[PDB]
Amino acid sequence: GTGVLTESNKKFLPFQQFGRDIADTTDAVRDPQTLEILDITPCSFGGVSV
Amino acid sequence: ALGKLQDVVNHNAQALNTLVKQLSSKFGAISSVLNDIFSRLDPPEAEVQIDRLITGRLQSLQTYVTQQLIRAAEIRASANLAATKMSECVLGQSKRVDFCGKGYHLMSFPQSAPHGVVFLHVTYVPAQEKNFTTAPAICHDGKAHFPREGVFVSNGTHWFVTQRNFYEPQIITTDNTFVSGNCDVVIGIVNNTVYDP
Amino acid sequence: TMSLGAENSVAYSNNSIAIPTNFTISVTTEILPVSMTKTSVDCTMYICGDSTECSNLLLQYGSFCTQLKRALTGIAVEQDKNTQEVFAQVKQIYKTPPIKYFGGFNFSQILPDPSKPSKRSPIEDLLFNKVTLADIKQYGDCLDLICAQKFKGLTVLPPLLTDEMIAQYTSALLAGTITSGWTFGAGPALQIPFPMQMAYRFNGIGVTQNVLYENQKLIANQFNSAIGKIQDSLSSTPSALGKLQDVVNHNAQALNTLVKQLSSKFGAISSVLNDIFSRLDPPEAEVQIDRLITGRLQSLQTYVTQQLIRAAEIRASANLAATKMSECVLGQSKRVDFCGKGYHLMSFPQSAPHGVVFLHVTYVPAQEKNFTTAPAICHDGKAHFPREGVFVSNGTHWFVTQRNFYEPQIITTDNTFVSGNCDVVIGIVNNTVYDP
Amino acid sequence: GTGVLTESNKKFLPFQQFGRDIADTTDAVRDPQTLEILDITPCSFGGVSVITPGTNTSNQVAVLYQGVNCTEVPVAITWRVYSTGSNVFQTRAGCLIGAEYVNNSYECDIPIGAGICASYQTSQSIIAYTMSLGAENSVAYSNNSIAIPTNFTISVTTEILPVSMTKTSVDCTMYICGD
Amino acid sequence: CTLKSFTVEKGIYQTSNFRVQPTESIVRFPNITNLCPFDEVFNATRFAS
Ligand SMILES: *[C@@H]1O[C@H](CO)[C@@H](O[C@@H]2O[C@H](CO)[C@@H](O)[C@H](O)[C@H]2NC(C)=O)[C@H](O)[C@H]1NC(C)=O
Ligand SMILES: *[C@@H]1O[C@H](CO)[C@@H](O[C@@H]2O[C@H](CO)[C@@H](O)[C@H](O)[C@H]2NC(C)=O)[C@H](O)[C@H]1NC(C)=O
Ligand SMILES: *[C@@H]1O[C@H](CO)[C@@H](O[C@@H]2O[C@H](CO)[C@@H](O)[C@H](O)[C@H]2NC(C)=O)[C@H](O)[C@H]1NC(C)=O
Ligand SMILES: *[C@@H]1O[C@H](CO)[C@@H](O[C@@H]2O[C@H](CO)[C@@H](O)[C@H](O)[C@H]2NC(C)=O)[C@H](O)[C@H]1NC(C)=O
Ligand SMILES: *[C@@H]1O[C@H](CO)[C@@H](O[C@@H]2O[C@H](CO)[C@@H](O)[C@H](O)[C@H]2NC(C)=O)[C@H](O)[C@H]1NC(C)=O
Ligand SMILES: *[C@@H]1O[C@H](CO)[C@@H](O[C@@H]2O[C@H](CO)[C@@H](O)[C@H](O)[C@H]2NC(C)=O)[C@H](O)[C@H]1NC(C)=O
Ligand SMILES: *[C@@H]1O[C@H](CO)[C@@H](O[C@@H]2O[C@H](CO)[C@@H](O)[C@H](O)[C@H]2NC(C)=O)[C@H](O)[C@H]1NC(C)=O
Ligand SMILES: *[C@@H]1O[C@H](CO)[C@@H](O[C@@H]2O[C@H](CO)[C@@H](O)[C@H](O)[C@H]2NC(C)=O)[C@H](O)[C@H]1NC(C)=O
Ligand SMILES: *[C@@H]1O[C@H](CO)[C@@H](O[C@@H]2O[C@H](CO)[C@@H](O)[C@H](O)[C@H]2NC(C)=O)[C@H](O)[C@H]1NC(C)=O
Ligand SMILES: *[C@@H]1O[C@H](CO)[C@@H](O[C@@H]2O[C@H](CO)[C@@H](O)[C@H](O)[C@H]2NC(C)=O)[C@H](O)[C@H]1NC(C)=O
Ligand SMILES: *[C@@H]1O[C@H](CO)[C@@H](O)[C@H](O)[C@H]1NC(C)=O
Ligand SMILES: *[C@@H]1O[C@H](CO)[C@@H](O)[C@H](O)[C@H]1NC(C)=O
Ligand SMILES: *[C@@H]1O[C@H](CO)[C@@H](O)[C@H](O)[C@H]1NC(C)=O
Ligand SMILES: *[C@@H]1O[C@H](CO)[C@@H](O)[C@H](O)[C@H]1NC(C)=O
Ligand SMILES: *[C@@H]1O[C@H](CO)[C@@H](O)[C@H](O)[C@H]1NC(C)=O
Repeated sequence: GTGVLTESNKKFLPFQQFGRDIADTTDAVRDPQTLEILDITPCSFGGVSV
Repeated sequence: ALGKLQDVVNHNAQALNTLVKQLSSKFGAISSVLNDIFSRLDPPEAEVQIDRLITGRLQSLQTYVTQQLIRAAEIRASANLAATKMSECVLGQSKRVDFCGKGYHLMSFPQSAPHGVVFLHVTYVPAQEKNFTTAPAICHDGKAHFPREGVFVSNGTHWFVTQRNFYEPQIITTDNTFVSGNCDVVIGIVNNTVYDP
Repeated sequence: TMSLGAENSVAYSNNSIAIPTNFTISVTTEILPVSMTKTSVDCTMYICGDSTECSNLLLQYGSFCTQLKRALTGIAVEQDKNTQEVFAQVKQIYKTPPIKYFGGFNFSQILPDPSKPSKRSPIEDLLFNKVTLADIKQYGDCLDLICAQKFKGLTVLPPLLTDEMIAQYTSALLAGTITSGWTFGAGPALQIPFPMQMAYRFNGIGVTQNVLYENQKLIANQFNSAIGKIQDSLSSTPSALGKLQDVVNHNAQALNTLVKQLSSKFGAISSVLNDIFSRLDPPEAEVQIDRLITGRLQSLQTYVTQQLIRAAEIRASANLAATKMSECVLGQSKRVDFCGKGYHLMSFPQSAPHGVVFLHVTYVPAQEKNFTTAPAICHDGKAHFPREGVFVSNGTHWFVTQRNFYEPQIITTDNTFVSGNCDVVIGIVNNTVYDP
Repeated sequence: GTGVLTESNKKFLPFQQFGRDIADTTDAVRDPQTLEILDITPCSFGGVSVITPGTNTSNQVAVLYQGVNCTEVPVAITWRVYSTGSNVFQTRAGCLIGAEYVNNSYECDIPIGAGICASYQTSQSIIAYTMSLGAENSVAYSNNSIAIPTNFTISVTTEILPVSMTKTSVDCTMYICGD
Repeated sequence: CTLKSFTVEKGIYQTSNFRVQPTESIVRFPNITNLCPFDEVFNATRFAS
């Protein structure tokens, strides 16, 4: 996937690895090398009108 | 009573979440994640799986637009009615029955609301009715007399003329009643004296 | 090449005026659809019946069933609302007087008939039988066109208000109009003798209340005869009831179309689902089955989409019918052609299967006579203008009469208000204005 | 096929073995062992609807089985289907379980259908009642009787009409092919 | 479950469909009697070499 990555403030249980939104798309994940919960959000988008 | 305005918000909201849930729908594919299909499938066979997902999303998009368009017409019909009520009721007195409030419409006052307009209809409601004895016309001097703009009324002894909506008894006068024809032709005629000022 | 209509030439001049000398009371019928059959469809067993495998793909395919059930439910709820707004205008149920004399006016045809089992008017019973060709809680055969729908799941939900309850509403509306006229609609019902009420309505159309009173018997005979002609006109097979019949035909055609789409392969090897699951292997079955579900789903979506569009049309008709209920039946309406043709006197509502039939009593002028007219009359140097009539010349003496019926009156100071001078106005004719 | 099987009154020609009705489903089949014709109707099916006063107002509920005879549905047949002791009312809409039919007529609260409505009333329980059209008023028509109001009241009534819906836009590409 | 909410408001809601399940299975004999003569071929007095 493609997005911007920041540290996730969501408390994340030890057995839990993946977080999903209402649409069930993955929004949070733990880094493989060191378990670090990171929120994934889409890169900035916006409609343009002339 | 603002539920009608509330329903409009609920329908637009609920349909919007519906499109979101349709994203998770498989549509006969291997996964609902497009990137997963690309990684898990080589380009030739991937086209078959992606196409099934593409129409599934496309059909959901087509349905939502169709639902919105039908919903838009319903709101436009209400808006055209509301615009008519704006002109017919607020801007002037309307004789159309029950269009502007219940009963006789004195005036209407508009009040703004989120995604709607609230109408305050000031109406005249008659009350405290009292029964009376009435006659179609009064025979006084051999010529039948009809009430010009009122109704002939006696409480039991003396006949009077009053406006239809409100009880105000006036003595029978020549100015009060226009005279035409003779007494015999009209059925139900009642003898009384028509005073001349 | 079709004719637009008859060609008639009306002679226009400065001086010529036509004043009617007689009137014809005409009763016209207006038919408006009010509701459609409330249909609910079991999505799963429309898609596939006793197909345990198909339940897996249908669940996997999505929750499309929820919206279709919700969309159909919204239509069904709205349908019961439409009949409520049109019929339940009056909160108080009104009972017809035991005395049926109304000054010679005969209302037996439109009044409910106690002898008939259903508390319906003779016109209403005739209306039901004309439409009853299109219409089973026992389901004895089915545990027959109705079963062809429930065998597939297309089910008809009974209306919340039954016909008897609707008939009670119509009779209550009938009782209010005869006994109280317009008063019952706006506020508490006030009794008023019927000849006075019709005389009041005559003033609404611009005719003085006296004209009705001398011609009461003639009006009563005209009105009673006019009601009778409606019965045989409705008894004629070519009728406007097709509009009501179109609604049921539209519902039937849609229901049959869904049945055909079941037999429609949508490109499948076999229309029958059992053949798909049996002959082919589970891998090959899925490809053939998936194409079947997509085709079945599209037919359901088109039916719901088409039903929503048709439901909107009924809603527009229902709103128009409700407006006609309040504006015409409850009171006299000055909107031209809104209720019947010609000047509207009053309207009678009669319930119909899935609709309402409006009987509009209208005033139609007749037997017009030419006359010569002047805008104003000069008597003593000041122009006189008719207060509420028109200056009509008999050819020897001038007269003033009401503009919808010929009743010549001698010009008096009361008849004509004075204003201005004589020279300013064009076409003013010299005459004598009698002073009482 | 799957359904309840009964004898068939309708005759069959010698060559034809099974018969499909207007529904195009086989509604009558002749038994291969014994040439007698048998009528086949599917096992009884129907949709269920739940009448609830609301989660705030207790958890007592009543359930109506649409378009099904009361004797048709057994008390055994996921839910317990309440019990035969629970009041059973047969309506044109279907069979209703768990509500007391009463002869008193009240204004509708929950529309069951066919003139039947139910509400939570007290000892609070769900009761099904026949529609009350309204109060019955008889007005004395007469040759010479008229009524004229001696007073008036000014009333203010409110009408609420939707005017506009929320403007919405869709970025098609990210919905269909996201990222 | 159908409303997908813990709270439910006043009203009537369609929730599911109740169906009677089949009690047992039935398969039907065509009364076929076209039996093979292999038995008398098996019950043959002599067999070929
Ligand atoms: C019906 O007509 C009038 C209206 O009330 C009544 O006449 C009045 O009666 C009072 C009572 O003595 C007198 O003081 C007034 O001078 C009367 N007015 C006129 C114009 O005559 C009459 O009494 C009423 N009938 C009954 C039975 O009360
Ligand atoms: C009143 O009289 C005038 C004058 O004769 C009529 O005008 C003509 O009427 C005849 C027959 O009615 C028509 O054939 C002519 O075409 C009319 N003249 C013109 C110039 O068109 C008038 O019609 C009479 N009024 C009525 C109601 O018949
Ligand atoms: C109506 O009367 C007028 C006479 O005042 C005539 O109509 C026209 O009037 C203007 C102004 O007087 C003249 O210039 C025209 O020549 C008149 N036209 C005709 C055709 O006469 C006429 O007498 C009347 N209009 C009719 C009969 O249509
Ligand atoms: C106006 O009313 C009708 C036409 O609308 C006519 O009255 C007829 O009079 C004859 C003469 O006795 C009767 O035989 C008919 O029955 C009457 N008609 C009806 C419908 O009853 C006539 O043109 C006019 N009559 C009057 C009194 O003005
Ligand atoms: C109102 O009209 C109806 C219809 O003509 C009258 O009922 C008819 O009465 C006659 C004689 O009793 C019968 O021969 C007809 O069969 C009846 N017709 C119907 C449709 O019932 C009724 O008498 C009239 N009533 C008044 C008060 O005029
Ligand atoms: C105009 O109307 C008058 C009144 O109806 C008609 O003249 C009347 O004629 C009779 C005898 O023919 C007299 O007894 C009346 O006194 C006359 N009335 C008046 C007011 O003079 C006259 O015939 C009508 N004009 C036309 C052309 O028909
Ligand atoms: C109506 O009568 C008056 C008065 O008789 C007419 O006014 C004109 O006044 C002038 C000047 O005072 C005089 O020539 C006559 O008195 C009148 N002339 C004519 C030709 O009558 C007025 O014209 C008359 N109107 C009509 C339509 O005849
Ligand atoms: C005016 O006239 C009489 C006076 O009592 C009323 O007639 C009776 O009124 C009572 C109650 O108002 C009704 O229950 C009766 O049915 C009436 N009699 C008949 C024969 O129907 C009449 O109702 C009074 N009018 C009003 C508006 O109160
Ligand atoms: C109005 O009073 C009259 C009594 O004069 C009744 O109406 C009809 O009157 C005629 C002639 O007297 C009788 O032959 C009829 O039998 C009367 N009709 C009925 C139905 O009996 C009646 O009492 C009054 N009408 C009302 C109150 O509507
Ligand atoms: C008409 O209007 C109202 C009744 O709707 C009456 O006003 C009441 O009058 C009494 C005594 O005068 C007071 O105690 C109340 O407080 C008043 N109510 C209001 C809302 O002001 C009024 O008196 C009636 N008058 C007539 C003649 O009927
Ligand atoms: C690799 O990841 C594992 C745990 O995820 C752990 O051994 C360590 O964090 C990483 N190894 C090195 C050498 O960084
Ligand atoms: C009114 O009085 C006159 C004069 O006697 C009479 O001719 C007429 O019949 C009376 N009318 C009534 C309705 O009593
Ligand atoms: C239900 O079935 C019984 C007999 O099986 C019958 O008497 C009754 O009328 C049926 N109910 C309805 C509503 O048809
Ligand atoms: C809904 O629940 C709240 C909280 O228990 C309560 O205050 C309210 O009265 C309830 N509403 C109804 C209509 O019972
Ligand atoms: C109510 O009506 C039913 C039939 O409609 C009847 O069986 C019963 O006796 C009546 N009374 C009561 C109190 O239920």
